[PDB]
Amino acid sequence: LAACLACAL
Amino acid sequence: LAACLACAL
Amino acid sequence: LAACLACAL
Amino acid sequence: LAACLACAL
Repeated sequence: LAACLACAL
Repeated sequence: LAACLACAL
Repeated sequence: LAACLACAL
Repeated sequence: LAACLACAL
């Protein structure tokens, strides 16, 4: 989940 | 954007 | 290890 | 890059 937030932004 | 980040975490 | 490879690329 | 992935695995 943390990585995907990161990815998004 | 900024606020979205703050929120998520 | 597997995840390290994934990430790098 | 494609070859080094291949190598790795």
